[PDB]
Amino acid sequence: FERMENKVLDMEATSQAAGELAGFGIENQFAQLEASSGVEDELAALKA
Amino acid sequence: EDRAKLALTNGEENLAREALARKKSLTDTAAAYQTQLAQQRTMSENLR
Amino acid sequence: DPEKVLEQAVIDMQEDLVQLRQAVARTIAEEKRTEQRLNQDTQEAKKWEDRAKLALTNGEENLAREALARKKSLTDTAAAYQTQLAQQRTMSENLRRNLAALEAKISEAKTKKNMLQARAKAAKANAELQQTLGGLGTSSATSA
Amino acid sequence: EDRAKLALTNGEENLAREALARKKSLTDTAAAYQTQLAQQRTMSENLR
Repeated sequence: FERMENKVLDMEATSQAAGELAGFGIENQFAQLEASSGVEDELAALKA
Repeated sequence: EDRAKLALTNGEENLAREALARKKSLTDTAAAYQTQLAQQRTMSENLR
Repeated sequence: DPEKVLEQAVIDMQEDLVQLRQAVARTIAEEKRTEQRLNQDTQEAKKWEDRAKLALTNGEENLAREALARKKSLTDTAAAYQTQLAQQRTMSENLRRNLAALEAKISEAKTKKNMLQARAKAAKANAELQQTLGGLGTSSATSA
Repeated sequence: EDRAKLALTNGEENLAREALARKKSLTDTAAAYQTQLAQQRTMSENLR
């Protein structure tokens, strides 16, 4: 059970590698989505 | 936009602004196709 | 010969960015691995403190202080691993900055060499016009 | 510069000035290419 758990912990190590990769400088791409979410909320303000 | 008005009628602001995103996406595509149309008409008169 | 060298330098850069990507991924493993340890480890301290509370409930002060020794040993290990984590995060941002810079360096080194090559080739082409015009028809055709 | 305006809209001055650096880099490249264009047109009339 430990041997196969040592591989579980290797998948957790693969998850450190996934997080170690995870930042990309492309997060700014969310911003207009948020702004346009505000726009649809202004359409709610138009509705009432 | 009509689907958005259903959310205006009652219910989901999330649906409403989601439906704005569809409307926007389409609008943007139509501007691209309007641009493409200018290239067609110019090329057409060139051939003519 | 120019094209061979300039392309080769660019080829090298493509290896390098992959090597540093490995090192980043490796560092992600170090953080993941230490998180995995530290998270469990800190609970292990609690578990043995809980075992000590069993002796508090009734019975063995010897067990109770024995269980403190486990708790202490774990605590000490967690401080060591917390220290190790600082070395990982510092090394991670070191790789990150090194890479981001290296990528910009590579990118512009390639692009500048390419546009230089293009303008150099265009320049010699223009010069070859002047040379071929200098290949004037004011020649031995007159002698014929 | 538009990406910079997203940071103006709200959020990251770091993104905003980062985006200025892109804008600058491009501007500088365009001056180099404008210079290259003068060499082309001069060489063109030379050939002509």
